[PDB]
Amino acid sequence: DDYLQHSIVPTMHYQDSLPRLPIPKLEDTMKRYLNAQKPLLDDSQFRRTEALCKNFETGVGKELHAHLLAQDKQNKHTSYISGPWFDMYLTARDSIVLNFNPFMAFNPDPKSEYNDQLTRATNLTVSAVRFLKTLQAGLLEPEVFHLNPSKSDTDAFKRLIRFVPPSLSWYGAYLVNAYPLDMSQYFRLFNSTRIPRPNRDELFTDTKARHLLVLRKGHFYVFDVLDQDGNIVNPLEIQAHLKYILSDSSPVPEFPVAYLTSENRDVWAELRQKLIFDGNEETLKKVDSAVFCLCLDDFPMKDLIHLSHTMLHGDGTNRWFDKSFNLIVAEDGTAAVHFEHSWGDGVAVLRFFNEVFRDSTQTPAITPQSQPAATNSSASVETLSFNLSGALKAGITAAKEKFDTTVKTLSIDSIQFQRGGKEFLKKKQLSPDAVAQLAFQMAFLRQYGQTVATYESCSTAAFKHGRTETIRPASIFTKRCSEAFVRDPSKHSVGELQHMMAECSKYHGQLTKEAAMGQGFDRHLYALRYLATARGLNLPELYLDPAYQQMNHNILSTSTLNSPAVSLGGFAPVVPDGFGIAYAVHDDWIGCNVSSYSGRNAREFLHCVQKCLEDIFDALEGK
Ligand SMILES: CCCCCCCCCCCCCCNC(=O)N[C@H](CC(=O)[O-])C[N+](C)(C)C
Repeated sequence: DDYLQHSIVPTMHYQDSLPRLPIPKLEDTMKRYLNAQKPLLDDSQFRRTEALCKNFETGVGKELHAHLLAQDKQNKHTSYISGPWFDMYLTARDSIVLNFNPFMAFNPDPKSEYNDQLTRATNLTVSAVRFLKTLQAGLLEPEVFHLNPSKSDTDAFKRLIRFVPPSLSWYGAYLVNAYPLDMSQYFRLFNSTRIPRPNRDELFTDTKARHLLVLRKGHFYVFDVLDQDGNIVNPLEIQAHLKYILSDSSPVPEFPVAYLTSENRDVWAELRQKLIFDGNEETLKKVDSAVFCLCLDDFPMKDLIHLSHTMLHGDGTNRWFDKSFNLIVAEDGTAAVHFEHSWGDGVAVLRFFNEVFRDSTQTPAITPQSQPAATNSSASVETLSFNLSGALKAGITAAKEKFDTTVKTLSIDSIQFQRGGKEFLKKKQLSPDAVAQLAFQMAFLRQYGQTVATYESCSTAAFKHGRTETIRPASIFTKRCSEAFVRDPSKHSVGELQHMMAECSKYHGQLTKEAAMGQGFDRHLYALRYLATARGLNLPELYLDPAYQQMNHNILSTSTLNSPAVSLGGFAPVVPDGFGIAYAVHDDWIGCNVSSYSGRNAREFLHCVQKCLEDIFDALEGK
């Protein structure tokens, strides 16, 4: 068949009974806000801020809340944050490249021969299309967070929950300590893209389109991956259609149209609507509706940094960044997924990324031998064609240039801490995640001598339309403990260090649990900002306060994911003077992939994270 999973529970079965993302009560949010400020502000700054939190709490804030609560009661079908969060993304007129689009890189196939470009591109293309198919058939297994997997992730429970109506189904998984997740982002995984428009950019989806977009050397191609019936095209045809694209020797155009998608969003809004007026709507549509986009780079990876630059921005000529995502397969068969962020938060992407890796490696659709089907590529494979006015050649060349400027400012490097990872730390009764967040803080203070506003991403996906809440790793405990380890490593005794690390580990876990539960502060205060501005009042004075802006100016921005399908991943820093830390804590090692601009140094900040981790373990080993 053409499904890569065969679930008896329909994929969307729990969507109707997901609980609502709770709104915290306001007193808490302010406490939580001020707790987060405590390690960063000095004395008088803290005083100032607190005065404001009092004003806001019983003044304007109290009234915004009254209203955010009543509006939420009137909109039970959704979460109170979704709309204002989609807008966070869509209204940002900055480039999406670096500022929003991240990557994650696949591991190779274990079987050497299968890492050939033609083979691999074909199989990945085919699994992806298999996945779409199975999603559509409702035969993908619902996303669930299991506390007791050997209890609830069993045919036995599935065989049973399946008869429970969607309007009550979430309670059956609840009573077994299992947590179904929101899965609405998934309808935008395929045949979908971001359209630049003035003010709010807009998300486009077309469900009928049966075709793959492929970018080689700047040239646009399309061909069919799904036939008249809705069945996957013959692997060996697809293989042939790709082989024949891999042949074409026309070099890189004087105007690769793929630069317009890295521009400022108003510049590109307008240029896009000029391409329209100059007669390209129809060809834009062909680009806009493609299930996804397959980028076939024609160079090999020299190393990890190279791979990272390549997967994160590339050269500019060879990625439609507006697309829901991009499947990149290079010459040594290194592959990845680079994705636009407005439509989704990448639990979905990890799910897709995971199914696709499994299926393509354990169930290749073709083999490094397979003889390509006899067929007429030139008639099946369309080569796209644009009408490029003077003004549009002008804007393509301006996009090339603004692109290449920025890309020279970025510098990424990595570490592979091999003295142990998750095992050892869980033995010492410590949250492995916090130990890592601890290495960061400590590494920074060891190198720049400050304590800066830190962002950790956490999922609120167990609620309806749930997205992310923010963990605030930089706490009073993390400050004290970091001072201890760095200024006066000798004024404190061994067990005395061990105690502080437990303080951190502890407080951290209280945040991680509250975050996931809707119970942090950032989304709340933001949802309150949005509603002022939206009813047309002035900004309230809490958000004007310098300290508020400083809190939301994340010098360290961090994110992690565990999968045996991922080799590494990455994202730009989120501010001009900041860090992009992608990290993963494995059984026996800790990996980081760190990005920075000109005002900061990565390689060096990684030498500190190494040492910070060495001292961490030694302290834990009673040295
Ligand atoms: C060699 C060492 C191995 C490194 C492995 C790193 C593991 C992969 C982690 C990279 C994940 C990148 C995509 C996930 N995106 C994501 O979390 N976006 C965040 C979304 C949000 O917080 O709302 C934004 N941000 C990155 C700024 C925190």
